Amino acid sequence: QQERDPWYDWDHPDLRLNWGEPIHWDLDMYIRNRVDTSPTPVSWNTMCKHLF
Amino acid sequence: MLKIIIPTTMLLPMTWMSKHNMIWINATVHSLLISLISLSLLNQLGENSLNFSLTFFSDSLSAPLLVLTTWLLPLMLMASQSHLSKETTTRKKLYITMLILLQLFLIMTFTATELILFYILFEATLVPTLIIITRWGNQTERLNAGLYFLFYTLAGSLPLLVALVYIQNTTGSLNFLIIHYWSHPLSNSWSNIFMWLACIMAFMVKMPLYGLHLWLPKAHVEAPIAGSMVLAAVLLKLGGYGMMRITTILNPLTNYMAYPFLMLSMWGMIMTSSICLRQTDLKSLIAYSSVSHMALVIVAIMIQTPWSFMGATALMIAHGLTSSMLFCLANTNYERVHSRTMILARGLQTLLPLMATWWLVASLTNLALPPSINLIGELFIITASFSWSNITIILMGMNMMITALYSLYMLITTQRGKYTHHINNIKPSFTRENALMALHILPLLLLTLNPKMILGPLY
Amino acid sequence: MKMTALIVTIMGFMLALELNNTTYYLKFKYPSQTYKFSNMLGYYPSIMHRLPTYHNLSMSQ
Amino acid sequence: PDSWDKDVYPEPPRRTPAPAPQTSLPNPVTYLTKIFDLLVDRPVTLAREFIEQQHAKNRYYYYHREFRRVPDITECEEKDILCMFEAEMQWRRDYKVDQEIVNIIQERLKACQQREGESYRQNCAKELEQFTQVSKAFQDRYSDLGAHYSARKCLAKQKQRMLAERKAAKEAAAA
Amino acid sequence: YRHSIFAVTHVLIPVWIIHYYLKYHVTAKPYTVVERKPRIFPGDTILETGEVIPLMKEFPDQH
Amino acid sequence: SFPKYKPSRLATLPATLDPAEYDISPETRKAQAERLAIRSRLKREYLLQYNDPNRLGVIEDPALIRWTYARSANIYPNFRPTPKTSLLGALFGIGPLFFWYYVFKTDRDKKEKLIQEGKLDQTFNISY
Amino acid sequence: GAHLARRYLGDASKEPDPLRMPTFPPDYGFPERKEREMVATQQEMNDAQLMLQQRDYCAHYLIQLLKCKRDSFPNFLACKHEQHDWDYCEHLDYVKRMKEFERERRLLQRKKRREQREAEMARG
Amino acid sequence: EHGHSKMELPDYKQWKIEGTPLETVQEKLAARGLRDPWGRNEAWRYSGGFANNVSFVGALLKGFKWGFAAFVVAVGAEYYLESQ
Amino acid sequence: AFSAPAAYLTHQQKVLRLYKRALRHLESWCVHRDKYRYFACLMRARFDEHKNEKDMVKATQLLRQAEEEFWYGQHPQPYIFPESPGGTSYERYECYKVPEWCLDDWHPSEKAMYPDYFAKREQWKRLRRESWEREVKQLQEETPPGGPRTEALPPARKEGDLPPLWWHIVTRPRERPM
Amino acid sequence: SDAPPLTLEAIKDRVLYVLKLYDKIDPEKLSVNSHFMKDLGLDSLDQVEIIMAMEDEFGFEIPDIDAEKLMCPQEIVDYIADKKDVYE
Amino acid sequence: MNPFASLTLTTLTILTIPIMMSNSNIYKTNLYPNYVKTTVSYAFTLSLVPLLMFMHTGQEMIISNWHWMTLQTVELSLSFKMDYFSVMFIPVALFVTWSIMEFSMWYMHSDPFINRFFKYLLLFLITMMILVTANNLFQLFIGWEGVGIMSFLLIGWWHGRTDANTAALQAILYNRIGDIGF
Ligand SMILES: CCCCCCCCCCCCCCCCCC(=O)OC[C@H](COP(=O)([O-])OCC(O)COP(=O)([O-])OC[C@@H](COC(=O)CCCCCCCCCCCCCCCCC)OC(=O)CCCCCCCCCCCCCCCCC)OC(=O)CCCCCCCCCCCCCCCCC
Ligand SMILES: CCCCCCCCCCCCCCCCC[C@@H](O)O[C@H](CO[C@H](O)CCCCCCCCCCCCCCC)COP(=O)(O)OCC[N+](C)(C)C
Ligand SMILES: CCCCCCCC/C=C\CCCCCCCC(=O)O[C@H](COC(=O)CCCCCCC/C=C/CCCCCCCC)COP(=O)(O)OCCN
Ligand SMILES: CCCCCCCCCCCC(=O)SCCNC(=O)CCNC(=O)[C@H](O)C(C)(C)COP(=O)(O)O
Repeated sequence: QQERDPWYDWDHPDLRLNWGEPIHWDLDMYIRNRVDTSPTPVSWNTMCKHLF
Repeated sequence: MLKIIIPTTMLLPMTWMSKHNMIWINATVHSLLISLISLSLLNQLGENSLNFSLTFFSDSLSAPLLVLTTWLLPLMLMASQSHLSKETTTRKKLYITMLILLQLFLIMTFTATELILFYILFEATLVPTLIIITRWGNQTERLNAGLYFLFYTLAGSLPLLVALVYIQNTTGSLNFLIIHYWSHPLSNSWSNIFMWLACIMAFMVKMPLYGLHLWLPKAHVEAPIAGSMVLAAVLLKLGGYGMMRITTILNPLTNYMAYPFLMLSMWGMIMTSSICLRQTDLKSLIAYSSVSHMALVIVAIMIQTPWSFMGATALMIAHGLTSSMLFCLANTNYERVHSRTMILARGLQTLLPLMATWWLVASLTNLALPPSINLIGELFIITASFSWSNITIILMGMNMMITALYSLYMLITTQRGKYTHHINNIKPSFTRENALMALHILPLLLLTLNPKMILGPLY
Repeated sequence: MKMTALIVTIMGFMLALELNNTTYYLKFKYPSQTYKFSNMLGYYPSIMHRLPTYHNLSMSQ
Repeated sequence: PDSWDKDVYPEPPRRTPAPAPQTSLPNPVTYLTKIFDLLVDRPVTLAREFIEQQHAKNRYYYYHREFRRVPDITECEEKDILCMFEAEMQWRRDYKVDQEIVNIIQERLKACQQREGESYRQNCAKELEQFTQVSKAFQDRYSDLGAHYSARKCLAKQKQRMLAERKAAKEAAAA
Repeated sequence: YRHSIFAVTHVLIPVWIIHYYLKYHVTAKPYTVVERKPRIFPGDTILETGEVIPLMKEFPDQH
Repeated sequence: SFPKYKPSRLATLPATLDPAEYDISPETRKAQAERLAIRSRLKREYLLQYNDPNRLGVIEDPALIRWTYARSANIYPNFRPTPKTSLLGALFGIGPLFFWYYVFKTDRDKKEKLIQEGKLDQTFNISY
Repeated sequence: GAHLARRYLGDASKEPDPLRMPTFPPDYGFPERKEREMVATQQEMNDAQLMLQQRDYCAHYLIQLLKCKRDSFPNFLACKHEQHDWDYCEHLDYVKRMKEFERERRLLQRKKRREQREAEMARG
Repeated sequence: EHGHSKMELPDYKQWKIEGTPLETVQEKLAARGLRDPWGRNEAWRYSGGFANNVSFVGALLKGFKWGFAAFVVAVGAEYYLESQ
Repeated sequence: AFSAPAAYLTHQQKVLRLYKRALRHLESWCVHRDKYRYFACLMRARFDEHKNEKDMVKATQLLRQAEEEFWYGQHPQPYIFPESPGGTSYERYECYKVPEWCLDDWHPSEKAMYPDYFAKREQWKRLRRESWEREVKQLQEETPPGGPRTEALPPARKEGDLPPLWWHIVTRPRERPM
Repeated sequence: SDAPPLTLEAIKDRVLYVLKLYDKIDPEKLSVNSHFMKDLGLDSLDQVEIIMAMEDEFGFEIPDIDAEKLMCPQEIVDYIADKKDVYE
Repeated sequence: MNPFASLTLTTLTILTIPIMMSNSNIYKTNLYPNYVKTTVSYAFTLSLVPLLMFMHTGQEMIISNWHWMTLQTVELSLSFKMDYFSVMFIPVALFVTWSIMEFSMWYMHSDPFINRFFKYLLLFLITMMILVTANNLFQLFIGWEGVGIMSFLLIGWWHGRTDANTAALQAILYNRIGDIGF
């Protein structure tokens, strides 16, 4: 839910959801308070290798 | 002991003779007076017990549970006052009668000098709870829930009865005092193994154990608010009381037999705490938290050390109060929103600040913040288990971390953020609800001043 | 070795000051891997706030 | 203070140095403690004197309960419930008394550690040995009875330990 | 005047209560307040006994 | 050329680096148009229900009800015993129990052996 | 450091290990072997209760520094001579430790040279 | 009490690229046939009290002159007092 | 935010968005104003070389290598305005925003203070009550059949009419309510 | 905070100030309602650069979808007033 | 007698009076932040005295005043350690907090809940004072968890902001990982 458009006028601005649209099965796992899948400037493999 | 039992019985004719608009006032006033009377039982001794007669005796394990049982009834009436407004007078009187019968059964169960009388009342508590769940529940699943809540219990308790009478055929008595004074070791035999299982599983199903916990979310979610309070606060502690009372005759077989149940509880507290993290239901979350706490209490009772028993007593009392408060808060949200889903009603701290304060205090005390009695019981159990084995500390630390995580998750999801725009029927909190939360929370912070009052007979 | 703390302090001072003074130059280059590693906090907050939590939460459901 | 026995809770004579002002500069501590005395200690003392005379106007006493000795669990028949009850009560009282004894020794040890300051490792060896002996005795008495402890379990543990001791002594003599 | 009342109702009354409680109740029990046993240096005199600690071994003093 | 960004599960592909959006076809345009039409119909229904002054209470959302029901009450009727399901259930429900039992049993056996031989040094161990 | 470089990039046997020092008898160098002197006895140094790691041969100057710090309290810059004396005593202690280190190193080098000479004599 | 004094904006013709590094940027841009259309918009950052800058070491030595004068005065007083 | 979105983005919209993002990230890279000006005119010159390009396949080949180049050099820590969705004060005052209907739940003793405000509020409530009944018919007659295709609302066309679905747009709490 | 409560006149003054410092525009030919595409002969890139200038002047960022359809100084002033809740 | 103990306990005691008055009328006025700031300054200047006594003599003290539960041979009591670390850190922390609140009266001037902000700052100060002066592990744990909860409440001060709540829960998570070892 973090990578959804923050400028669209959602019906639930904090959750970034609309009223009648279907809800993801793992919605409570992606609520901008938890794990997000937003793209990063560096590739995931590169970050993992560098940190390790 | 009759000075408490007789007024509870007299609560019934007074309720049935009360005016159509004075049932709640009379019931609340006289229940509070009965609780004040029951407070006298807290004066225990370092000697044997308070043996009133051949039938009823008290103990510093029985007294805190009796006080909590008496104190819970006025809160149950105050919370049930709301959703029973459109009910006929006869049915309101029947609901109050069910509550009074439940209180009387619990009071007579907790004293119960004899084991068969204890069993009779321990099963007698089933009927009013089943009627309350299956008659004044809202959804269509309540009936199913009731079935579960019944049969699970009986599946564990009918063998126990057999074992009990068998013991009375060999020992010659079932009196608690004679059983303790004449206890003999249990030889490691298959017959003794199955006697141990029959004596134990009836109480382990009511805690409940991790493998046998399926009935609890159904019963808690489907029952009305008073049913949820009485289930989470007192009815779960009957199994702990029974195990504490009955493990005396099971030694030394407990050392070998406790391993499967210890493993089940130590892993199930982690499993249920993780389950709480992904929950779309408030009542289900509170129920699973109750399951985790009672798994810890099971570990404490199975380890069978003085610190374990003290911590278990403290944790049962603390969890009863805290879980009742949490269920009350969720019910106050539900009576406004009518959905019972965490994610729908959001940003409630901005609209109801004092209720948000109550939420914060309840979450803090569920999270076992020192010097609350929740933390006292948690820490005593953890220390005893560490003495039992140093590797338990990993599991207990994991459980503490996940408990904090899901408690603050439940607080933040409902109280913080931005309010739901379309929800506009959120009225200011009533004096009744605020008084209910205050009466839930003040005894906890008063008891943290005098912990020895809830530390059991091994203090 | 009595002055090592000092000489390290001034050496860092002058080196960082000289590296900062080049920002006025009218020349631009893309960053290196070391700068990216230092700016994203060694990538520790990324991976460790995405890999464990997910693998926990998913399992919990 | 007479409120507690000096022998049960011993203390050193508490030698303290004399002030030796090497300079004419007047220290803030003496002036501060004098003004504190005047502003705090005197009113507190007067209020205490009033309370003490009020207490003296109404004097009454309470007594420490004494308990007779009763035959213990070794002089009890196998199924005679009355003597077992009395012996169990006596054993529980003795257990509480031993707990308080260990508490007293631990208090002595803690007071030593705080009082002797930087030399506690050497100036508190006596209290350490006292607590070691008392803890050893208490552990031998009650270490592994667990919950549902009783006089019978304690007696069984003692019998097992003394059987082991007798066998070890016999083997050592017959070695 | 504001500070006059403040130093009385916020400092003097509490310090009175704590000093009374410490002097007459806490110190009534043994080992409740334990001191440091102040340092003794050579040449000092004890008020209680009046004796003096002998001086040191007159080490060779130079620079 | 520049080093390629490799997407992952927890770091998805950027919106502007997709190969898909750059491939525009009339069918894709029609799909986007009907997606916007569905979204606008839902938005119009919600706003009509939302701006009504006679409205009181909460605007019931069928999507949320479906989500909660599918997460809670639609699992077992759609469950099917499968080698994947059976193996995963057996592992995740039995393996931890036996692993922890082995660990604790071994630890307590070592402790019992040490206390039997007397080389455990339990001095000052009084509370348990 | 240079000793670290000489030990880690050279051979181990030329220079000592600080853990096992000294490895030679005291009077192996010279036979008179004077004893180190102490000024503060047990009782008064315990009474001043300095610290366990502070109870070295420089204890007396520390005692006098503490006496100054206690006596001329408000003038916390009054007694500076005693601080200098205690610093000088610790300097002498450290210098003696360095001298011990160098003495052990030279003894080790001499032993290695004697062993090499004996081996060469045996070979010839 | 708030800031209601009806502040008036300065004259736009005041801001000139001349005398600023924006001139140097314009000169480099003219060598390739380019011009900046927003050059005058950023001139105010180099015009008023922002025209005069200070170095790093100058910033570190903010009050060294007064401190040094007071130091030498105090040292002279101490030398003239102790020599008595 | 205020305007309704479109079904898709045209090529020129994507080019303008990439220009915006590239200029912002170049400004983030070049802290000083003169350096940023120099490199911004350079980037504008590099942008306008393909301004008159007419091949749409070549136009799509362009801007795409450009997005890749931008992603390579995108300054992992760009400057964000404090109130923007990434800023340090994005939703600071969202906790001070209280709905207007809460005022209907106030005690009469609270409404005794501020009487003029509640009189004007009653006037607003009357206006909303009439206007909504007009607006429902307006939107029903104006909407295309089969349902709306774009979430854009028509303006008012009569004299006494008000824009359909106006109440919750006009009565926003505030940008800084407290 | 201590931020003066800016008004419509101030917003219009600052917008016209920034536009008058845009040397691509002749200051004496610009007006409040003067269009950008036709009345001023400006490119779309020029319009977006004007959006940058407004953003950096007022300290808040305009979303692209709203910004790309702003073609007159008056409607820019109106948009900024609506964003900032300006009374007069 | 020996004003060290009385002064050391009085500092912490008067640190709590504004929390008691938080339900009084002064909490509903704009004089509350100044009240808390003055209380902190008075506490600092009152705690400067035991520091002077320690500097003069080296005075150290243990004050086990209130007796909590006793579990068999284990005795738990409300006991304060007044060693060099406590009597040195208390004045420094009080001075820093006094400066912080004086700066807060200007920084949070436009915050509607400024009295609650100062109440939160004072509660954190009380919990940290409990942490520093603790003589046993249970009291130290009480302070340990009190400062953590107070940091959780203060980090998510703007509870309408998602990232603030995320940061607060992050702090709680890491501090619980530490509490495991505690
Ligand atoms: C014994 C004799 C004693 C004397 C010793 C010699 C005396 C001194 C000699 C000087 C030595 C080096 C000093 C210069 C440092 C470099 C500065 C620089 O040029 O930065 C620009 C440059 C790139 O800048 P950019 O990307 O273009 O950024 C664009 C803008 O400029 C962006 O700019 P901005 O505006 O955003 O911010 C500017 C910022 C941004 O700049 C940066 O990005 C900083 C990043 C690099 C600088 C950090 C150097 C510290 C090294 C610590 C390494 C620890 C171990 C790590 C192990 C990693 C394992 C994989 O730069 C700074 O603020 C200043 C940089 C720090 C310099 C001041 C202090 C450093 C001196 C101390 C170092 C050692 C002396 C110790 C003293 C005591 C004596 C013993 O940085 C580099 O090129 C890196 C150079 C060195 C990095 C070494 C790490 C490489 C690792 C590769 C892999 C190796 C194999 C591992 C195998 C593992 C497999 C298991
Ligand atoms: C569903 C969620 C949980 C529900 C509750 C679960 C808890 C109940 C589990 C009962 C605990 C174990 C039962 C018996 C334990 C005895 C110890 C035995 O297992 O160990 C070995 C026993 O060896 C083998 O285990 C023999 C028994 C094998 C047959 C039992 C079935 C094994 C798996 C069945 C589990 C199903 C449980 C649920 C039933 C519905 C030791 O060898 P041995 O020295 O010779 O026997 C010692 C006992 N003696 C002295 C009396 C003879
Ligand atoms: C929550 C649902 C779980 C249900 C509870 C299941 C656990 C209870 C154990 C099963 C029933 C056993 C009841 C035994 C009653 C006690 C009497 C007793 O122990 O006496 C034994 C009797 O022992 C037996 O007869 C046991 C036979 C069991 C027959 C029924 C078996 C039921 C299924 C057992 C399999 C499950 C085992 C583990 C269940 C754990 C719960 C899942 C000695 O008999 P005598 O002949 O008189 O002695 C003289 C010779 N020494
Ligand atoms: C630091 C980050 C680095 C970023 C690197 C970015 C790469 C820079 C190079 C970009 C390459 C290109 O120009 S990509 C070139 C793509 N092809 C075209 O642009 C052809 C037709 N152009 C249009 O129609 C436009 O809308 C236009 C006429 C410009 C305006 O129109 P307006 O009249 O409606 O304003």
